[PDB]
Amino acid sequence: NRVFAKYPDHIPDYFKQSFPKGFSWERSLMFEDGGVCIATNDITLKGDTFFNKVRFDGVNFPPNGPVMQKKTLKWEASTEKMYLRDGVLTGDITMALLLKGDVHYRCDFRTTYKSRQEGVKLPGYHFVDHCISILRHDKDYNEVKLYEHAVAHSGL
Amino acid sequence: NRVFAKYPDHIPDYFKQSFPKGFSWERSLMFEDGGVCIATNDITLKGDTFFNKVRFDGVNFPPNGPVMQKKTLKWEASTEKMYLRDGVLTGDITMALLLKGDVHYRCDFRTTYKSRQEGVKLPGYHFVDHCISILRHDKDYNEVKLYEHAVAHSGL
Amino acid sequence: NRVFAKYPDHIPDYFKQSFPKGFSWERSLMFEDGGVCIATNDITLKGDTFFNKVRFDGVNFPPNGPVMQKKTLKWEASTEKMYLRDGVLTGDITMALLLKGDVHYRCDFRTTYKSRQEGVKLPGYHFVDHCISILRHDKDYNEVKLYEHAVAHSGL
Amino acid sequence: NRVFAKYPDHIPDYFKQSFPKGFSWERSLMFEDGGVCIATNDITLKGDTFFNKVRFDGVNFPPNGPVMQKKTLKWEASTEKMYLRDGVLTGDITMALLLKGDVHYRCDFRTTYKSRQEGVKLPGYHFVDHCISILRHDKDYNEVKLYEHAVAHSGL
Amino acid sequence: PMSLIKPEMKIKLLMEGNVNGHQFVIEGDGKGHPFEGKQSMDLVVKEGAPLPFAYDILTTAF
Amino acid sequence: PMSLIKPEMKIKLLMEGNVNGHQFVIEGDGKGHPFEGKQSMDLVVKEGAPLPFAYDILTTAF
Amino acid sequence: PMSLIKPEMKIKLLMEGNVNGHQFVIEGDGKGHPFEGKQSMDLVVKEGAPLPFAYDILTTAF
Amino acid sequence: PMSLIKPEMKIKLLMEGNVNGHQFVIEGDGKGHPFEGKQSMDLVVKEGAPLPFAYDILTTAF
Ligand code: NI
Ligand code: NI
Ligand code: NI
Ligand code: NI
Ligand code: NI
Ligand code: NI
Ligand code: NI
Ligand code: NI
Repeated sequence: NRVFAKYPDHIPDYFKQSFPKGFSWERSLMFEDGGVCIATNDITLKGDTFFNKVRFDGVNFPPNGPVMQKKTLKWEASTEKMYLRDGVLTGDITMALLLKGDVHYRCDFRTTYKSRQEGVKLPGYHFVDHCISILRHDKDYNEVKLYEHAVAHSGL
Repeated sequence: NRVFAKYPDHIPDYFKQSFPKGFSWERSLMFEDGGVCIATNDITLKGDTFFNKVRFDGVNFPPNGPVMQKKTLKWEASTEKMYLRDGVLTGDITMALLLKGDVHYRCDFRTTYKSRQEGVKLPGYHFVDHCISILRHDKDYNEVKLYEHAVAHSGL
Repeated sequence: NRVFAKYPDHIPDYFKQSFPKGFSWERSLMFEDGGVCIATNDITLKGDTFFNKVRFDGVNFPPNGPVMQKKTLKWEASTEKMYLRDGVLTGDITMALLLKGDVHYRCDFRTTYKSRQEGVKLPGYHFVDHCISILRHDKDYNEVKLYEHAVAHSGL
Repeated sequence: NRVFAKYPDHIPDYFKQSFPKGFSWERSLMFEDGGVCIATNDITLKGDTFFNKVRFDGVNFPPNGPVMQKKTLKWEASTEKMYLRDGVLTGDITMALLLKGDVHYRCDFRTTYKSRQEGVKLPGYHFVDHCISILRHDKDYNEVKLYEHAVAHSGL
Repeated sequence: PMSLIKPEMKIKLLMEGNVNGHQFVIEGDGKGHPFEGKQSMDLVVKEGAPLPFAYDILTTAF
Repeated sequence: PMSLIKPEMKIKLLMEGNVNGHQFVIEGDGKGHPFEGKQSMDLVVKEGAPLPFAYDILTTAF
Repeated sequence: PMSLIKPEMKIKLLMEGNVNGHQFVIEGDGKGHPFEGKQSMDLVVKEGAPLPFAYDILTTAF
Repeated sequence: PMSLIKPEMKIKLLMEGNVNGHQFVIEGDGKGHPFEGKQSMDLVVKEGAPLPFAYDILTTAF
């Protein structure tokens, strides 16, 4: 939910403008070993609570790969490149999972964002730095405490 | 359903061997303009009828692209390259949709096949020629007559 | 040199039509582990001899990967998909190198062909089966005997 | 030449450590419309001057595409993700060219850096913000004034 | 396994999908000749009609 | 639009997914500071526990 | 064009390349049957011997 | 290594290239401030002028 990203005044905030009607996003996650995931989220607002209807599908992960063998440690911080593609706000990211053994596993992200709010002002090409982290979790990850910090900027 | 493919005697038929327990497959469809789809099918058998539980999800298609604008005419015939990836039968294909205006729109396919039948003999690297066609359909495609012809071979 | 491909009468032969002036081709080879190669060839004709001016550049191959460690055994046979991209004859191929240990290493090919002969009749979407093989070689491959068999067809 | 990048004290500077022997780099540029380029540079040092032996090859660009039709305006600023791949320092980047008509044209970069200096301390996963610009040029770009600003950081 | 699949088989199918936000359901009833490598099917959109995207992207999934 | 989003907001989430054939459902309850660009959430696997794949692949989808 | 290419043709080739920093030159002398879609060639490394990478990556470029 | 690179450095460059069949040579003369992460260069096309493609594709290679 990119609503949770610090946007400076000089960059139109597509997400905070998308209410009360809300917005949705679609994302493709292309892993370097063939794994492919599609995630979608329809975000709505009621009172002061954002509701998220998420779907996540993943296929073609090698059975002995780092994903199916649970060898990932965390996502490294990243910088999302935001721009318009055929009129749709899009974010492309060079993502990387740190694995056990001190090596990285790359994944390419492409997220498309679509607001349901009328008259939203579209931003120009910009960036959003991210850092997502699992603060703590139980043995099997049945219970997870997640956290994200994101800041939009103009690079340079 | 690759069960419907003519397999020569010298190439193990992973699919016809996968019964009565059945098999499932996962597929990623990566279109050249950013569109990404994931399709899955769990195939079972009861009597002389194959049952298919299919899920299809597609995202990131440009709104004015050939897919969302319904400008496709057909898939060209193709040749699927079958091989094992980390012990899993995989089929990679260079696919192409013919569009109005006599131009092509490429899509890369990767399908992974997983049998539930024990003792299945795995094939070596081989090929499966395909030709899928919509024989007829009503105006909005609410009703479609589909057909496919597939033949496995060793190339050369 | 696609001139050495058996073309049936119903498919225009872009290559055998490209003389006496000749033609050239450019190719990108994208390997699954990051290796990227670019090859080009300018083909001319003198008497009954085809002359080839070839350039080959490769980068980003992992030092311990199958290419730099010489762990490849052969290219599997393949089927090239031929079509026009922005008016230029293009061939896309799902290629795979068989490696020691009985596993495959994928590479995606895209070749563009440009004739210098005027009035060449362009072919429609079609295929070209290939089989390239090193018939024999000395210890370090300083001397290699190469062979290729190729046949164009309309699929099915 | 990543030597020209502001590195903070907490991130090992692979490039400024690479002298007097120097270093080289290889890069693949994969454009969204099929264009593929390979660039290499061998950087040496003599006195207070860095010498660069550069090779650049590009193929498969659509004849009517933005590159062959000279419709690009500039590269947007970027953030390179630096990490080790099989022991080799690698930089992956989500690059984008702004085109006339206010639209973007994406290109994925992968650069591998190899120092010739012994005992170089390798950095961990990090980032390098970039901004390259053509300050001025003559009509046909026979004469170009180029400039780049780069800053390494740890994200957040 | 020694396949008992017959020269003539029937096919039943149910596809649930979502493309660019458009939800739909398609049912299929077909048949085929496994050893000939040929099959055909009658497909009907049960939910989400009319589809706002190219039907072709779905066909190899049936 | 002139955003009325507050400095403090709550979050409710429901994820339905399937990875390499493994079906699961995860519920989330969190909160965040929109203008600070920070958020946190408590996630619980309601169906499909224990997950047979790296939880990390799911995190940016919450 | 009405092709005058003969059933038997000869081939001369010169490849200049560089892989992962290794420079090399390979000369080729061959022949083929255009209408049968077959060709063969004798390749010799003139510079850069011995090659430190898989020769197979080069073969389709001859 | 303990870098002896100075706050001010000079740059000499020679690029030989070929894009979509067009051969060219570009010479560069520049300078920069390594520790400020800034550099500039004067580039001149010595062969292949005028270039028939977007100069921008070449810039990060200098
Ligand atoms: Ni932990
Ligand atoms: Ni029709
Ligand atoms: Ni041998
Ligand atoms: Ni200008
Ligand atoms: Ni048996
Ligand atoms: Ni307003
Ligand atoms: Ni004629
Ligand atoms: Ni030291």
